Amino acid sequence: EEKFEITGTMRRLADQSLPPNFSSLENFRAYVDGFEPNGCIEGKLSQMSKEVNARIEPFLKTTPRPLKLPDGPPCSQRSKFLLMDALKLSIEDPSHEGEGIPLYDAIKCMKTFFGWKEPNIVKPHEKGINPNYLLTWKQVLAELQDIENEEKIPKTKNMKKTSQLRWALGENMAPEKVDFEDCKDVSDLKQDEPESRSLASWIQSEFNKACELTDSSWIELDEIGEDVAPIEHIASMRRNYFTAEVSHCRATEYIMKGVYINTALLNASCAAMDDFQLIPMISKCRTKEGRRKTNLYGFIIKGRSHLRNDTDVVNFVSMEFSLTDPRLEPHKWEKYCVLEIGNMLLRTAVGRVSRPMFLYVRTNGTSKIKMKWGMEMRRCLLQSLQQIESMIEAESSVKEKDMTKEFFENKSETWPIGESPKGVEEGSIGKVCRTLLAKSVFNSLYASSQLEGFSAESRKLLLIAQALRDNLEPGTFDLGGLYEAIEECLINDPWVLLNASWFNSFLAHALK
Amino acid sequence: MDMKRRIHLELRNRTPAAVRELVLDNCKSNDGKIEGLTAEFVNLEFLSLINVGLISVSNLPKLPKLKKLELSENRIFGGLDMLAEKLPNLTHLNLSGNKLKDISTLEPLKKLECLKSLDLFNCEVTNLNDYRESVFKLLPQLTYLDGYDREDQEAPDSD
Amino acid sequence: MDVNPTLLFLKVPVQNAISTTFPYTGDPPYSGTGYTMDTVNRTHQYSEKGKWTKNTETGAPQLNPIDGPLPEDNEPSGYAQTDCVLEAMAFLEESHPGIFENSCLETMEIVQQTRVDKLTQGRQTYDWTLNRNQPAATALANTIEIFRSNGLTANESGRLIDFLKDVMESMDKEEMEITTKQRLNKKSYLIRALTLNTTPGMQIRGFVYFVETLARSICEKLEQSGLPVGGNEKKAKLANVVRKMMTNSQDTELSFTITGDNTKWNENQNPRMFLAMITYITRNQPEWFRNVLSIAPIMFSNKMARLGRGYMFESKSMKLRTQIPAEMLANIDLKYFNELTKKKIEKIRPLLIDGTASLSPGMMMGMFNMLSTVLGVSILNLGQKRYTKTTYWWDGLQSSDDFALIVNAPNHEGIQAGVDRFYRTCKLVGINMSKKKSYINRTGTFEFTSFFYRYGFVANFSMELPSFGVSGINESADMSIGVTVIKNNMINNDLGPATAQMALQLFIKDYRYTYRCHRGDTQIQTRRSFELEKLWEQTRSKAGLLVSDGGPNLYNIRNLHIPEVCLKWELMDEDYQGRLCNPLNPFVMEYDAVATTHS
Amino acid sequence: KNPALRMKWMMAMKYPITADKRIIEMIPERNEQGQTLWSKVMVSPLAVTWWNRNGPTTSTVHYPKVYKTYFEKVERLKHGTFGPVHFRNQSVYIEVLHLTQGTCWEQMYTPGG
Repeated sequence: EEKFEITGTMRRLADQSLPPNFSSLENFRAYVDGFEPNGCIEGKLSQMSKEVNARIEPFLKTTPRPLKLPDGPPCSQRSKFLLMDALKLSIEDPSHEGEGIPLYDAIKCMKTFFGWKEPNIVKPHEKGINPNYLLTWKQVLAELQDIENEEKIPKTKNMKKTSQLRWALGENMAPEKVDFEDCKDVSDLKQDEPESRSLASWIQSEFNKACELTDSSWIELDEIGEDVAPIEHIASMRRNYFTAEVSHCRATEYIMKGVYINTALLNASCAAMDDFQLIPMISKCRTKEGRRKTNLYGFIIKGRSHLRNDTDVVNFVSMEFSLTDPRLEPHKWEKYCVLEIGNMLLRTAVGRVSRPMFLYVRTNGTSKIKMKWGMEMRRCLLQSLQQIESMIEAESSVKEKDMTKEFFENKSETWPIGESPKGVEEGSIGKVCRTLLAKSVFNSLYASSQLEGFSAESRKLLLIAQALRDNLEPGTFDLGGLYEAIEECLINDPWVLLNASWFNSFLAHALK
Repeated sequence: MDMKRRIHLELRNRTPAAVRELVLDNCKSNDGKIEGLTAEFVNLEFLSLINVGLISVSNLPKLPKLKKLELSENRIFGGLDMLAEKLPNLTHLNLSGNKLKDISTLEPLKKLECLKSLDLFNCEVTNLNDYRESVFKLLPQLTYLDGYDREDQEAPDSD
Repeated sequence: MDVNPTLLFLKVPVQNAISTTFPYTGDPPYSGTGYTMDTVNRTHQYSEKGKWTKNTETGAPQLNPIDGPLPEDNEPSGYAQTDCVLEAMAFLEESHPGIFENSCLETMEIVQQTRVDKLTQGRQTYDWTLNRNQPAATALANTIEIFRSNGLTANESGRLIDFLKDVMESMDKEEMEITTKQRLNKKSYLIRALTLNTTPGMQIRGFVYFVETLARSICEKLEQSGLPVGGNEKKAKLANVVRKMMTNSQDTELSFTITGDNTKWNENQNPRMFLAMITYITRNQPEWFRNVLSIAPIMFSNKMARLGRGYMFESKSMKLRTQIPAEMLANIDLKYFNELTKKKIEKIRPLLIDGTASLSPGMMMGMFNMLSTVLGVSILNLGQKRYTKTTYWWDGLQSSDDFALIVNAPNHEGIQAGVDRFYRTCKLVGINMSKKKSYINRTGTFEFTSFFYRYGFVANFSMELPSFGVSGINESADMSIGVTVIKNNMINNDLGPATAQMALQLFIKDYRYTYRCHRGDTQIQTRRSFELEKLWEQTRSKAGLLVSDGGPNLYNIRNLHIPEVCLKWELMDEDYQGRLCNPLNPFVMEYDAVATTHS
Repeated sequence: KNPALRMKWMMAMKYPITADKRIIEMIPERNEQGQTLWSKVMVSPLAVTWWNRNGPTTSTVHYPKVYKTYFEKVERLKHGTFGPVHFRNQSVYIEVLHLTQGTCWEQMYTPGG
């Protein structure tokens, strides 16, 4: 019907693509039109060298070596906020919820702690002039006093752009953009292998405290219509059990703290761009007796933030309270500078003891993608639930009965989550619900390309082990290459190295 | 200040039986071991060794009634079983800041039936999941761990 | 205790708790010109045998691997054999009589009825006028406008084929004028029309759509292909294939399975070989239909790669930073770079012309996903015990670069020989099985495109969780879009009802915070906290109130498809129904417009 | 662009909603507490509640008929009888698929009517 013709500049192009034996598209079209199979594949295979083969290497309980973790100085903290070292100054006073302006809550929180002492530096940063970290805290205290003195709370404070706050915020500008012709003849224009770091105990302890129950209810999910379908009843059973076992977990505290902090940062950066705005670090939790509460972990001083592209980075200075002395695990605190804020009297076995109260100050940076990813931490609760539900549904498909009650309504079930110096410890459902949630929250907090390249490559080495444990005679074409692919991801990430160390433990105990 | 000299200094010439409380905070341990403390302190109801640099408690003498002990901020790593035999009537023990790392090191305290309050702040043992539950189920006689009870309610101040 | 969630697999199998090995629920917050150079260098390294030419139009060197020396080692090879590809396609047609004739018949009905507007239904596309990426609609509009600036106007007919004719004519113009007034030579326009950016230009996208449409029909007709299908339907394929192999009676044969990954899949597929099979599929067809399809492989074989932006330099001694574009990399001193980038520059310099690398031999990612699946399916077809002439035989599934193979042989040596005759035949057509991402195990447990099969139970985890939240249109849309997404992923992505319920809660907790629809019972104080309260007081059936007006949330799993208004209608107050819609409103898959439809 | 964040920021401020000029007479400028329901025209969302709270009423039942399929779905769900669940090994039905069929369970459900 139509007339789509190939003419010069497209016939000439078409005459140079076809294989290297024809000199025109018409010749090749005619050759293909007159093609009948004549056992070409068999002849080519016979001619092909026998070195081109896929030899199946048997996979036996002895083959799997433990993964080789990197070597070097111990890793260090990377999170935006302190995870298990956080100290909360709480109010326990509602204001009808929601309406309360954050800065007033920060003032009230700071008023509940008597014992402030003149700040002193305990752990120098070692890579920036330690002064101007002390002065930032002094300045924040001064402006807090100024706000208190004035009759009316401004409801949005803006720090004075002093010298110390400028240096801390990274205003040590990067070299100005210039023209390559201007700097054609200079010393060098070199455009950097990442340093390799080994495991440290702290990352394993931080995940132990992220699996523990707290005394406060951190997640208050909204209503759902009444349940009238049996499937709705089963779904409500699973969801309610998971929520009850998870609502008090510290992983949920991390979720809510991150959500609040990232929301505050994003709103402040999109609202007040030119000046440095003081953003309190606040999170609201309901206690064990139904009384609201408002916890102040610390302060965030935002920097100049004009963000058009997502990747544009805003630099802020985060100052978090804590009671964890830095001299216990110094290698963990390599990016923070530590000040001695005060003395807090806490109950010991013998009377009450005065323990120092520290502040961890770090100049961090975050873009808009790292704010939106961080306001969605509440979707970590929606992933652990699906993990638990997938296990339940798999073990219910193996059988032909709803195993929701055999999972949750059974005190005898115990999964091997943990390892003490006595054997694999087993915890009931509820430490598995909170353990998968901790894993999801830490995947969100410590997200990196290394983790995404280790989870994918370490899943293949896991299904082969499962096949061996199911007596399916696993075989691998190249197992040395798979180990290399796994190990190229273990470089310096504290989270990924831990997941590797977990893998070694599983292989040793699973195959033995 | 050495223990041998400082015990005499604290005594103020008072006889060992006449002292109810002896405080030896921030001392210089003799080779990391107690020295100068003997059984003559029969009535000693309060002994403190904060920031003493102690690394072993195997030199501790036998005291019949010592309800309060304060070993926090030392370098003790093990050998706690001695406390069970040398101090059969120990009630309040503080071990914050020591180098205890395994729950097994706390097993000997199970012998002490008078123990009711234990504190382990800044100890690496507190970095395990279910640390409170493990310690309580190991020492069922305890009621105030790290200053809090089993129900995470702060202890009254009368103790 | 020291919690260790990977030990969970000591009790539950790994195919049951596999969700724990997928880290993220969405796109992670991370991610240049250094990677493109490596891509082209590897593409030309895997095919450095026997022939280099010089294109007479663009004057760019081209490497022709096809019909090259046969591989003699296990490294990836792109020396596809034209004889073997044609033989494989011929056997594919033989085993499925009329597969290619029917596919062509059903594509001639789509090349004459495809509006040019279909080119706007896509993602970012390279724009040949501005020389930078622009959305599909903007790039198409710019191309049409510049074509109209010249004597090219057939695209006004409203048919994509006419736009293809216009671009074919434009390729002939001695000089092309663009105003926003610069005119480009013939060579320059070809280089700018046969260029792939860091994505192909608007000229190519017209033909590639038609080629993909033809491949889609073949893939649908192929039982072994599992690319076009998705979700639950794909779960019916995996088991199905395992049902074909294992099922047997009084059988001494043993069956093994291969979870497979194809290494450097895109860098070894060659457009010259794709032309060899588009020429076989389109046989005894109208010469106009064969011409339109071949143009996409013809351009792809001469494509050129744009080397992103470039490298950024900085010197601390004088504290100055600069950014040299990639166009000048052709003639730049190597003193400034480091050893690895220096080697990359040395290896890439001969190829590049006009600031773009001539990437002839390979194919960039994502362009021929479906057609590339026909080749793999053709190879999988060659194992039937009728084209094998031996005791062993194989069958399986393939989608793009991920395949699953099953081999049934009397002995272990029979299996090992069946695997070899598939790996080698794959090497003949340029398909390279990845030996560092594959494993073998007895049938009954394997993986395919993140669908994990274990003893007849298939777990689907290919797709990540969506974003359950306010879309951002208006009150009556978000509440009909979030609760529609939840339902859709419940039916498509198979997310368990417990997660659907908790997804409906994390959404309503967002719809109730952005719009300040915090309900009348709660004591939440805001700007809107006043009116809502009294709307609560003067109503009897409080269930009738919409969530937008502080009413109760009545959605559960059972009624996630019904719109909110029609759900609550039967229990709304007539005094409130009248006010709710009242067509004379000052304000006005979402529908059922009401007063809560602002803009 | 991130439409969700834009909606949040826009609902934060006053008078985000666009409106016709009819609102001048239809809705007052204030309420009992004296909060600006609109401004010269830009309209605050608080006006939408006012119209639904105390505004021009109506007694029309034409909606049950303009949207016939949706009310039919509501009726079939309200008059539909459920059945026992069955966990097993791996046009109304098309729409209630999210109930009737699952990954490893089947919900025996009849829509009725």
